[PDB]
Order: sequence, then C-alpha cells, then structure tokens
Amino acid sequence: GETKEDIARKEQLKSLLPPLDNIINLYDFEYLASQTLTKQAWAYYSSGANDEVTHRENHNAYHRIFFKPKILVDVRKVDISTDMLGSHVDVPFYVSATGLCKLGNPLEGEKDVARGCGQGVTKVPQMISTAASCSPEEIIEAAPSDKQIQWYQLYVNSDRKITDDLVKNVEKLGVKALFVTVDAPSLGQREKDMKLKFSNGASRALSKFIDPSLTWKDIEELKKKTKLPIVIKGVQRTEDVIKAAEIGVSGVVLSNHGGRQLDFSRAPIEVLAETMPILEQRNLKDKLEVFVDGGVRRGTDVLKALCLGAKGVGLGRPFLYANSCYGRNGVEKAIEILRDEIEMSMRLLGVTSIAELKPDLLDLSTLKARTVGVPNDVLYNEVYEGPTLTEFEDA
Amino acid sequence: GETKEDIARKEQLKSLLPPLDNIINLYDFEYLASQTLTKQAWAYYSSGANDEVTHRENHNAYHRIFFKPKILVDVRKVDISTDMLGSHVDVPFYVSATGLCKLGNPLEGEKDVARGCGQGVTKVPQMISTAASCSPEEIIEAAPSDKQIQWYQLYVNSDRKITDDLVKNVEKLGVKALFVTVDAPSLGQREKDMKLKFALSKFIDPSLTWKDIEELKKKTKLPIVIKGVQRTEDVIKAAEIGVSGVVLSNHGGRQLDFSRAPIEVLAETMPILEQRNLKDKLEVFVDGGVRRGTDVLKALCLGAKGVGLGRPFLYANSCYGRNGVEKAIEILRDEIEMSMRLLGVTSIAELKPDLLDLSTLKARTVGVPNDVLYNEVYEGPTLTEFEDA
Amino acid sequence: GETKEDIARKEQLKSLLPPLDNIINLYDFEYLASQTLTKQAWAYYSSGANDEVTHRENHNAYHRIFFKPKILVDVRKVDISTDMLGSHVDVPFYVSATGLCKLGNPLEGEKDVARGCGQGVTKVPQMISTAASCSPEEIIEAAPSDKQIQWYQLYVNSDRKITDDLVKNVEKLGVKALFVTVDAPSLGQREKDMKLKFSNGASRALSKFIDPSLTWKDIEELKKKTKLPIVIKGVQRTEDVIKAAEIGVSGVVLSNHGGRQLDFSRAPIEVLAETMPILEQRNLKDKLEVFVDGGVRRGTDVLKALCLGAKGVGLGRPFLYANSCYGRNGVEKAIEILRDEIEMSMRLLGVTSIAELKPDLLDLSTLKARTVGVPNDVLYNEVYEGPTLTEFEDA
Amino acid sequence: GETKEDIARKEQLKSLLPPLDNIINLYDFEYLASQTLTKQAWAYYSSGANDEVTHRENHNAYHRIFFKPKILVDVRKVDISTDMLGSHVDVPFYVSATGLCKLGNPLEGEKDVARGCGQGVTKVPQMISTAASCSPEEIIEAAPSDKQIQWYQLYVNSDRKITDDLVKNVEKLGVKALFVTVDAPSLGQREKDMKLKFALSKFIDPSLTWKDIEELKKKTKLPIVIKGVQRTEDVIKAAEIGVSGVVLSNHGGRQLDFSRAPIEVLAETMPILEQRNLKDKLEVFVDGGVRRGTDVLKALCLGAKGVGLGRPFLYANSCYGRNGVEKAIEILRDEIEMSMRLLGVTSIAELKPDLLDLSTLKARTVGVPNDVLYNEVYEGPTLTEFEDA
Ligand SMILES: Cc1cc2nc3c(=O)[nH]c(=O)nc-3n(C[C@H](O)[C@H](O)[C@H](O)COP(=O)(O)O)c2cc1C
Ligand SMILES: Cc1cc2nc3c(=O)[nH]c(=O)nc-3n(C[C@H](O)[C@H](O)[C@H](O)COP(=O)(O)O)c2cc1C
Ligand SMILES: Cc1cc2nc3c(=O)[nH]c(=O)nc-3n(C[C@H](O)[C@H](O)[C@H](O)COP(=O)(O)O)c2cc1C
Ligand SMILES: Cc1cc2nc3c(=O)[nH]c(=O)nc-3n(C[C@H](O)[C@H](O)[C@H](O)COP(=O)(O)O)c2cc1C
Repeated sequence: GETKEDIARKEQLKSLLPPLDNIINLYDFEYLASQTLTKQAWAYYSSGANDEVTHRENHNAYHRIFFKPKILVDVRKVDISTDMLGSHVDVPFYVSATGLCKLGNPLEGEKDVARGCGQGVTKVPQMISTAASCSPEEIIEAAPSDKQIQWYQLYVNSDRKITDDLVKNVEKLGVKALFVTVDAPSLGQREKDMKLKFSNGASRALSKFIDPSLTWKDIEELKKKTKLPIVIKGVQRTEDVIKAAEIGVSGVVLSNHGGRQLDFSRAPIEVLAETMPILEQRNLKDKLEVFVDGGVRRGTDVLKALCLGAKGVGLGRPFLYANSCYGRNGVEKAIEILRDEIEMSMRLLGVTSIAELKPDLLDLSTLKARTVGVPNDVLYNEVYEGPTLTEFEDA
Repeated sequence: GETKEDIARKEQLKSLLPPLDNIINLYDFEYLASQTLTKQAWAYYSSGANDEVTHRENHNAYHRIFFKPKILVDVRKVDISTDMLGSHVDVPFYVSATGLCKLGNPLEGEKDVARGCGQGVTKVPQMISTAASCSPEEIIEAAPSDKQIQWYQLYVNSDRKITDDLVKNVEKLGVKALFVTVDAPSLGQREKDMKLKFALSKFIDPSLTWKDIEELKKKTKLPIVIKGVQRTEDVIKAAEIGVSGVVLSNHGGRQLDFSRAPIEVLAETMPILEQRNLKDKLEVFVDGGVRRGTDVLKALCLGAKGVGLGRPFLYANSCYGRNGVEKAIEILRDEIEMSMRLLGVTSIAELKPDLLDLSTLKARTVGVPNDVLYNEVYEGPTLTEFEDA
Repeated sequence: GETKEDIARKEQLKSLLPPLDNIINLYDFEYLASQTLTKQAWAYYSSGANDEVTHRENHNAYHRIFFKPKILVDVRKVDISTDMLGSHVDVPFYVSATGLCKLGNPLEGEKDVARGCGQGVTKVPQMISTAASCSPEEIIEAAPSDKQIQWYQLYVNSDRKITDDLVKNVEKLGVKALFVTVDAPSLGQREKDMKLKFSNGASRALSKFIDPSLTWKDIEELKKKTKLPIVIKGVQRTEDVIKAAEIGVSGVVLSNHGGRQLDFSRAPIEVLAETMPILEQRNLKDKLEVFVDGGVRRGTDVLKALCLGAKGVGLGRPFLYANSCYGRNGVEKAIEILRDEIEMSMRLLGVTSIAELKPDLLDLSTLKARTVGVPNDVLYNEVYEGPTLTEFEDA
Repeated sequence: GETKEDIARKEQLKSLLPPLDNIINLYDFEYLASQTLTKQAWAYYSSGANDEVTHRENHNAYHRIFFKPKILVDVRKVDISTDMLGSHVDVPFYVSATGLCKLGNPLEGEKDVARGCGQGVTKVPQMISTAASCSPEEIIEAAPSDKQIQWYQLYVNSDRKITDDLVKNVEKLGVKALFVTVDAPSLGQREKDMKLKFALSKFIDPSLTWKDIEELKKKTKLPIVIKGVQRTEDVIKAAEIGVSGVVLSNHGGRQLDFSRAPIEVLAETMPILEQRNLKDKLEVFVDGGVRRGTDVLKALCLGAKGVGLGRPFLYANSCYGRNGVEKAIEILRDEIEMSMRLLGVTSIAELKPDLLDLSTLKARTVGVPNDVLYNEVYEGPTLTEFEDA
C-alpha cells in the first residue's frame, strides 16, 4: 500500500539517518526502521499473532526479575565468551532465524547479516532461515570468517525428500547445527499484515512447506540421518524439554516464535526459570543445551537468561531493524551495543565470566507477579484532579 | 439525541462499510457498529451495570490464564465438534440471548441471526431472547437448516399462567432446551442508556426460588439450564435439584457490578464438581467477555461444555446482517482450529487443565494510586532522532 | 484567586445546571461542583494530604473485593434499615462531618444538609462538624423531623472548659452521639489549597483548637462527664480498635479523615477486614460498633463494608458536592441515589436485610493485591505500535 | 544543543521564578530546575542508567509500604534528632554526594550546599563528592557553622598513592567520616547525556576488594562506610570485616539497572542483622528516590540510621542556591515532624517496624500487556453534562 511517499521515506533514508556512531541502543534501530521501512516490510517484521500479548510479554517478563549484585569484587577483566553446540563463541547471544531480509535490505538481505556477524573483532553465531530471501549457499559464502559460526533453521517439508536433500546440502556447506522449528505447524495470524492486504478457510494456514504432522518420531529419525547437532526450536513447556532430553537431541530453544504463533504462550524467560531446576532434579542439565529467545533488547536481559542456565540467547527483530537501516555495519553495531551492555552489567553484577552467572545473582521472588488489574473506575478518575507543580510567574 | 446528523451515519453504513471479507476479528465488527448504530442502539448493546467493571473484567480475566502448549504432535487434522444438551454441535460455542436486534438490524432483526447461524458450512446453536424484537415462531422458521439447533431463554413471569403457556408453546416450536435467567430479579442500572434518555418488572418475577425450578422440571421434558450462576455453591445446588446445566454468567456485566468473571468461577467450581462426581451430572456453560478463539479454548480446557457470546454477534448483525453473523461464526471457528493446532491437541475432549498455566489466575490486582507529581516532572528516555532536514 | 470568571461560573450555575432528576450517580454532583465552585471552595473540599494516595486508595481498595451473589432467592422485598448507636435508622449510611459548607452553599450551608437528611421519605443520620459555618443550634433547629438523627463531631480543645461547655450544650440541644476526632492532632498538609494562597514552621500546623496532647485517659474522663454514646473517629489500626473496646466506649470510626491527614494510612475497608475477625476472636464484636468512611461512592461499596461487619458507612465529599450544586434537594437526591443503589445490589446479591449481609457474600481472596508496578519501559512502549481496527472506506 | 534560545531560560530563572516561600515540596524544585537548567546540566542530574527502571523503582517501592499509625498519643512535642556515625544530628536525613554543582549553580557550586546545610536553625550533614566542582577545602570552610558535620565520599584510585594522600588530606580538614563508593567500578551508561553529546576510569579502581577496605581501616581513624551495597550478603560482609556503616544504594539508579530499591533491601537485611546481634555493630544508611517525609519515616521505621537525598538538593541549589538548599531542608524537616505526629510517636528511637504495614512490600508487579483492540473500541462511562448554552 505504498504511495509515492515512498519518497518521504527516501528522504528519511537519505542520510537524514543519523551516523551509525550515534546509535545508543537497540531501540534506536527499531525507531528508525519504523519510519523508513516499506509499510509491508514493517508489517511483516514487527507484527505478532492476534492481540500480540505474548510478543510484548516475552520482553516484559524480564522485568519481573531483579539483580542481587556482588560488590567489592575484582572486575577489571570480564570475559563474555562461552560455548554453544560444541563451538567456542565470542558472545553469549546469537542472531535468530528470520525470513525475508530483502524486504528491509533489498540489495544484500541475509548476506549482510552474515557479514555483520563475522566481519568485526566480535563474531556472533548466525541462524540461517529457511524463509531467507537469499540461498544458504549465498549466505554461507558471504561469511567473512572461517571462525564465524552459522547454524541452519529447518522446516521439515511434507515431502521429506526435499528435507533430506536440504539437510545433506547444508552439512556439505558447513553449517554447524540444525534448528528444527516445531512451533509453526499452522501459520500464526498476524493481523497488521492482513489489514494491509485487505484494502491496500482454516486449512489455508496449513502449508506443504511446513509439515503439521511432524512428530517426536521424526526427530528421532532425523537424528540418525545427520551428524549435525539438532536443536528443537519452539519449546513452550517443561514436559517437552524433558522429552527432548529423552530422545537425546542436543538442545532446545525455549521460544514462541517472537509472539508470532500462539498468543498466550508464556514468556520463555519464565519457562526457563521453571525448567532448569527440574533439569537438575534429574541429572539432565549438562546433557541438553537450553537456548531462549523473544523480547531480548538489553544486555541485562541476556544476563538474566544466562543466570537461569540458558546456554545462549537469541534475538530476531533487533538485527532485522539494524540490517534494514544500515546493512552489514548496522548488524555489527548492534553486536557491539549488546556486547558492551553485557560487559558493563557483568562488572556491576560482580562477576567476570559466563560460567559465574548463576541463579543467586537474581532476585526471583516476584517472577510470578504477572498481573491483570481490575478495570479502572473511569468516572472516579475522570473527575479526580491530581496535585500540581508551582507554575512560574509569567511576566 | 438523534439529530438529522444521522445521515453522517447513513453515509458510514453506505458502501463506506468495508467488504465483509476484510473483517479480521470480532473487534472490527464492534468498531464499525459503534460508528453506524443509533446512539440508543449503541447505548443499549454496549452498556453494562453502574461502573462497568464486571463487564470488562469478564474479558480481562481470560488474560490471567496462559497456555502450556504441546509441540511435535500431529495436528494436521483437528475436530472442534462437541455435544451440548444431548445434541451434537459443529462448534464449542453458541449465540447467547440478547434482546432487541431490530434496533441494529431493522428489516430482519433476530431472524438474520437464525440465518447466519445456519446458512453456511458451520451450524451454531442460537439462544432466543424473551426480549427479542421478533417472535420465537418468526425466528425458528427463518432458520435455513433443520440440522441447526435452537434454545429458548425464559424469564418466568409473576403471572405463572403466562410462563406455562410460553413453555408449552416453545416445546411445540422445536427448541431443544430451556435457559432460565436467574440473575435479573431486578434489572441492572445501565447508565449510558439513562444519560441518553434525559426496577422491579412484571415480566420478571423477583420471587423465583429453587422450588420453582423443581416445579418447572416436572412440567417440561425440555432440559433446563439455570442461566446466571455466579458462585460455586449454587452450581452445586443446581446439581442437587438435578437440572441439566448452568451458565456461569453475570448477564454480560449488565446486572451486579463486582460479580466475578465467569472464567474465574469456572476454574473454582470444576475441581469441586470433580471432588463430588458431579462433573458429568451437570453441563456447565460460560459466557461474558469472549472475543477470541483462545478465550473459548481457555474455557473448554477448564471444563466448560460450551461458551456463549452476546455482543459480538449483535454487532456483526447490526453491520452486515445474516452475512455478518455467518462471518463472525467463521472468524471464531478458524481462531479455535488454528489455536488448537498450536496448543497441540486435535479434539475438544483433549482440551484439559494441564494445557493451561493457572498459576496467576488469582492475580486480580488494584495498583496503589500513581504519584502524580513524581510522574509529571520525570522525563522518560528518548529515541535517537533523524538528522536536520 | 477568582477572576470575574466568577461570571463564567454564574452562567454554569444558571440552570445550565441540568435538572436534579437528571443526576444518575454521586460522580455527577462531583463533576458539576468542579465546574461551578469557587477555586478555593473546590480546593478545600476536594484536596487530600500531600500526594493524595490515601485519598484515592480509600476508594480503590473497595475494588479489591468482589461478590459471591446468591441466586434463586426471594428478593421481592428488601429492607435496608438498621440501628446505629441505639437509634433506629432508615439506611446503613450517614453524612460524615465536614467543615465550611457555606463555601459551597453560601445562603444555607449545613442547615441545608440537615434539611436534605430529614425532609424526605428516607432519613439519614447527620454528623455535625465543629468546623461548620453554621452553629449547632442553627443546624439542629433546621432539622425537619423529630425522627431524624443528628450526631456531633468534637475536637477537644487545649482549653478543656470550652470542650466541657460544648459537650453540655450539644446534649441539651439533643444530638444523639459524640464523635471525637483523633486523627488530626496536627493539620494535614493539603497542597492544592496552599498552591492557591501562595501566588493567588511545623508548630504552625498545631492549634489550640485541636489538642495534640489528647490521650486515652481523656476519653475515659469524657465518658464519665456525659451520657451520650461516644465514638472514636479516626482509628487506623486494629490495636486501637481493641483499646477502644477496653475503655468501653460505644464505637470507633475506621477513618483516615478522607485522606486529608496521614498519607499512606491504609484504606479503612482493609482495616475493617482485618479488624472484625480479630474482634470475634475475643467476644468483642457486639460490644463496639464499627463505622467506616472514605472513598465510598457506590452502593456496592456500602454493601462491601456492611458484609465485613461495619455498623454504618459515612460519606463526606459526595454530600458537599450535592449541597454545593443543589442545596437541600441535592442532598436528598444523593440520599435517594445511594438508597436505590443499595437496594438494587442487595436483590442481586440475594439478601433482603442488613443483618443478612455477611462475609461469605464476598470474595476476599484478592483483598491484599495492593500493587505497585515496576516502572514501565518507555523506549519499548514508545516504538511499539499496537494492533488497529479496520477503517471504513472514506469516499 | 544550547541554542541562544537559552535567553528563554534566562527569562525563566529571571524574577519569573516564584518566591522561595511559595515552594511547597521537593518536586517543585525539580520542576523549576527542569525548565531553567542547561540541557547538559539537566541530562547529567536527572539521568539514570539504561532504561532508568531502578531510578524510578527506588521511589515507587516506598509506595509498597503503608502505615499503621497510633492515635490518642500525646504528640504535642516531637523530636527528630538522632546520632549518625558517632556524632549528634538535628535531622534523620543528609545530603548525599553528587558531582558538578557548578553546572546548575555556576558562581557558588557545592559551597552553597554547605551554606544551606548550616545557615539556619536546622543543621544537616553534607557528603562531599570526589566529583565536586569545588575542592573539599573550598567547601569545608564556606560552612557558616562549626556545629555542622561533613563527610567525604571517596573513589579509591588505581594509583593508591593518590588515595592515601586524599584520605590524610580530608582527615586534616575535619571530615567526620569516609564514604567509600563501591557500586561504580565501571561508570553506568546514562543515555540522556549521550544522546545530547551526539567505561573503565583511572579515577575509579575496578579491582577494589574487601581486603582493600580492611587495608583502609588500619590507615585511617575516620569511620568507614561502604556506600553502594545492594544485597544482604554484603551487608553481613561489611559487619564481619568490622566497618562502621553501609549505604544501601544503587547510585540513584545511575549504575546497574534492575538493582532493587534500597528500601526493599533494607527490609530484608535488618531482620537478618537482628538474628545475628549485628544491628548495633553496623550503621545502615539508605538513599535513592527519597522525596517525602513519609519516605524517610518508612526507612527509619525499618532500621535505617539515616537516609540520603541526592537530586532534590541539586535542584533546589540549581534554582535558589544556598537559600533553596536551606528551604529544601525545611520542607523535609516539617514533613517528618508533621507525619511523626500523625504516626503517633515522638522520637526517632520510637520509629519501629510495628508502625508499618509490610504485608504488600513484595507486590512488585508487571502487568500482562494491555488488550489494545478491546480497549480502543470500549467506551467508558460519561459524566452528566451541563445544559445547552
Ligand atoms: C520477521 C520474522 C520472521 C521469522 N521467521 C522465522 C522462521 O522462518 N523460522 C523460525 O524458526 N523462526 C522465525 N522467526 C522467529 C525467530 O527465529 C525468533 O523466535 C524471534 O525473532 C525471537 O524474538 P524477537 O524478535 O522478539 O527477538 C521469525 C521472526 C520474525 C520477527
Ligand atoms: C443487548 C443485550 C441484551 C441482553 N438480553 C438478555 C436477556 O434478555 N436475557 C438474558 O438472559 N441475557 C441477556 N443478555 C446477556 C447474554 O445472554 C450474555 O449473558 C452476555 O451477552 C454475555 O456477554 P458478552 O456480551 O460480553 O458476550 C443480553 C446482553 C446484551 C448485550
Ligand atoms: C471538606 C472536608 C472537611 C472535613 N472536616 C472534618 C472535620 O472538621 N472533622 C472530622 O472529624 N472530619 C472531617 N472531615 C472528614 C470526614 O468526616 C470524612 O472522614 C471524609 O469526608 C470521609 O471521606 P470521603 O469524603 O471520601 O467520603 C472532612 C472532610 C472533608 C472532605
Ligand atoms: C548528578 C549526580 C552525581 C552523583 N555523583 C556521585 C558520586 O560521585 N559518587 C557517589 O558515590 N554517588 C554519586 N551520586 C549518587 C548519590 O550520592 C545518591 O546515591 C543518589 O543521588 C541517591 O538518589 P536520589 O538522587 O534519587 O536521591 C550522584 C548522583 C547524582 C544525581
């Protein structure tokens, strides 16, 4: 629904976009993108399912957790590197799979995220999406480091030959893990997107591309057909984390697809807080790597998830916005913004490595204070007049 | 008010209404209805009692419930059909009784509800209101399908002769059940209606007792549902005198304000029915504030046999008549199937409490008043801006 | 700080004021008063202490309580009469003591509230204030019924002779109880009022008029010097309700002076909920009458307090606003609005008398959910764009 | 930015500022300061870390505490004096350290804080900032009274020679104690300041350990308070190595975001100190978000020996210099006395936990996101209107 007004945005893009060095936090990329993207690019990237409560709750649940920082600790040197899925990693976060990057970066798309992830002094793992505009071969050869790690996000097709070919193709090209997405058997209804087509059933949200019949048995079979570590992406309850351990897969992403699938799925941060203790109650902790994603925007968020026992934390939208505004250098800047935020807050937390981030650094006593207020009294509040500040004379 | 202004309205409902197929959810219907209906049609439909807290809490309480969905389950095929009141049904929801449809749909009224409820693939039960603009016979025959099911809602009269006639007369016309409304012995004060205009009715007997329901059990073979229960103790009472069902309801927040959300009463009473083997003896329905497939699913996971919707169907009808009603049914049907799949179950019988996170069901909060001064002077963080220009 | 603009309000007063019959609820009187009163009349009536949180919390705490209504009960006849302090009363509410009614009703002041309280088919008890513009003799003789009950609100003076004379004078004139106010040894700082003087220490909030040295011993002494039932007004904790019972006084008003004294005093409705069970845990329930006030605006509020065991519930501001807009008939209308609201809701509750209003009609499980949210994430919420409703075509 | 626009500012601070005696509370000072200060003065004073949640939570958490006041107590006479760090004090609060006062008060800076702190009836302790525009000697002598007490806040340098000099040098000048800041090994990111401009310091040693505090105990006879403790475990640690006190503080929300409100840490640690006989061994101070006499009282009721305020004094100083500072002291002193009387106690020693309702101290909530659609379409009740015109 673009208007030649298309040009109002070209003016904004026109380095009315502020210098990259002036970007303070991940929210800046978001704001800029919101003003410069195509109506449809913005609809597709930013939308969630139905009323979008899970989308927002993903982020807000981090705020039910506070810190218990150690003071008078030697925090001169801080190290934020760790290991994920057998690789050594510079950073405890990763770029999550996201479709259609050419909507925001027409010229380079996902190749610019491979570049941003691997060009600088700090490299970040990249999860390549099945719904990528570019091909896996294009994205992998765009990688500027032999050391940078690239994972593959898989939808199993109803036609399992296509998936068999795809898995073989991507191990050849050297991706280091498979993330099988299990939270989208049906396509989430993203109403901002639809509003735009309509003026601008049910089995229609099914597709041969994403097999709705996918089953625990299929993952067990996939496991035999590849030497790649497999991670189940989109786990939303502890019972399924346990099942994942039982079939001996490598990991799990506690994720609700960025609030794009089931609304009123819980914040993965609280699923995490419940899951990890239960894993340690049966020796399973060090045998399944547990990742988390959704609503992560600050280093303190990353830190909260790590203290609860996540191996790593993924971000989707923030890298899309960075890429959509500044391409490969936007991605790298986003990486630096986040790396620095993690470093800062570790010092202030009083720890010096990722292994030192533990549950007793957190105040978890209000983790369950997820509340819905009684509706307010509109008449009472309407007639009520609040206090006032003294005014200035005005001469 | 109604000021000849109302051609601005007639322009709105003109071809200016968007194509039916552009309607995405039930709130769209509500929005459109709010701009096109008469002040008095709007006030009467949208109204609740006094401060309207129960009205809104009916809905918001669904948001105290979250999902624990199963993944890696074959969900290619899903069935949302179920039984209600001895008869088989396509969906696990229904149209609740809801007076005076002719204010919003003048030519057709609640005849168009009947039409919408059966003119398409999915056939949805209709509760006929005592307060309906059309007569029960006028509605029952406008129904395009004989597969479609119709229920009757009854206020018992102070003159019990009239009620005995009306019961026998609806039995005749083919209604498959009788819903007895018990939450309106006196009609609730709906202040939006009153402000525009500028409590005991003969229609409704305030003396209605349990014994009178025991009476009605013998005088009819239609199954009786007590519509308007608001505490567990009375759900139990309905079982003891052996009626068929019960709607956990507070009349869409139109009667007693600070009545609890039925979803919250549901969550309290089902475990109690279980601890008593009564969960089969009594069918427990629920209405109020239902606007999304996930609302319906929450209710069904808790033990509800079926869930009612009032206002959403009124608004769809007010805007697009029978078609709107059909479309509303479609929207809601799809929302349930899609969310069923993501939940990881394939039949209504598989919707159980273990699919739900009920740990924050009781987080019904009232904040301490905000610090007006502290908030006024405080200046929030700001986004990076865009250059010069 | 009035501007001749004084006349903008005279125009509004000019039966631009809608007919009395068009007043639906107590909030209407409030709104009307807010537009028609003198800046100072509005400041004095409507203000609370400091940040006014207790003032607002008084009302909101009612909303932490829901109902558990009985259905299929014979509710044809409903009776809302009861007894207070030895008198039989038409109604379970009363008009609380309020100063300076001539600010809002220049011609008649408090005499119009005596009239409104006693003229109609439904009479309401009236608590006469020490800070009344009119004299107790004027207010008592304005009473249109021999049956209407009038109480007296007392501040004990530092000069106890004045108080001794006053108590003797008011028993002579036939008031039926003494309410001794104990929550104002120092004057609450009401900043809306002050803003208005300033542009328009500490011992300055002390006054010989209200003795700060008032003590439990003084009430015991007052008790001997009068045959009038004495009620302690301004009790804010259970421990003082127990002390009141111990000295054998007749009652207590759980009250914080309408949020005009200590800020962060609790809502009397929750003090009530805690106090009553503790009274029954030591036989004291039927030996001390417990009144409650502050933030009562609806009949469901009155009902909530009665179910918890209050003998009666007082309203201040709502009668001031009614009197300030419509004088004696405003008061009577307010009385009818509230009587009707109580009657309606009793039917719907499924009870038929005041004695039938009991704790098990209430859902008290969230009574303690008095919460303060973590501050919200202004950046997150700012960039976030919510869902949208479909628009209309616009031709 | 700073755009010659700033004569609009100079007009504001002109006789346009209201008479000092019209200032009612501490927020008035803040408001006035917000309109008159330079963008950079404002950003630097008003700033917090990252999202500024801790900044605001410092204050809002006081609102999770309510009072259980005693009535019928003789409160004619009230005393708010107390001891802090071995010396007797007029009030139970103090001015906390707070860099660069010359941005807001150019001619006088933190000399005017000293003046305000002692130029009138009430004499309030001053913490001198390492980051002060004026030198410690320049401040210590501008103090109009020798009764008034001054403390020093210290960042220990990586070059420990400089710290040894500075300590000996402040001991000399007469500071009655030493506040060691431990919550800023790396300086917090204050984004308002940064947005206007468009993390390890030599000033501050990130390697500071407990052992180093043990070291400083021997090398000085001034009592040491560890300023910037944020968990109970470290309060205990401070007692064990035997320092004098501890400020429960998170640097006014300027360092680690999602550090808890000190008032909430206070409520957790005092009962623990009691269960260990340590409550006398250690003096526990508290700062952050304090704007009202009742905030101060809540803190004192919980066990705090004294409570600090940063920003309110900066803003009073920025607007009215030493006079503002005196007036701020007055406002706060009166607020405490008045609320003491209504609380029903007459000395600081009588402020105890039983005066507090602590039952909702843990009600630190985050609401589920609001239902945007449901709220947009919903229309609230309306007030009766006023006739024609
Ligand atoms: C634009 C968009 C497209 C996405 N496409 C996919 C996809 O194809 N496969 C997948 O497994 N996840 C997909 N995701 C979800 C993520 O990998 C991730 O769960 C989400 O972005 C985490 O949330 P956040 O964006 O709030 O950080 C997508 C997310 C977005 C926002
Ligand atoms: C305009 C209107 C009229 C209604 N009339 C009746 C009635 O006559 N009898 C009855 O039992 N319920 C009546 N109801 C209430 C419902 O049957 C139903 O309980 C309610 O609409 C459920 O709430 P919801 O509108 O939020 O879906 C009415 C509701 C509305 C909105
Ligand atoms: C304008 C005003 C003046 C008052 N004057 C007195 C008084 O002199 N004595 C007293 O005991 N209470 C006095 N009160 C308080 C009440 O009697 C009562 O506690 C309060 O009005 C209850 O709260 P509400 O106004 O929210 O209903 C006054 C209240 C107001 C609003
Ligand atoms: C502008 C500014 C500068 C500050 N500089 C310091 C400092 O150098 N050292 C220190 O220990 N605290 C410093 N503080 C923090 C305080 O001493 C105090 O902990 C804080 O201001 C308490 O919070 P409040 O401002 O909400 O009262 C500073 C605070 C502000 C606002």
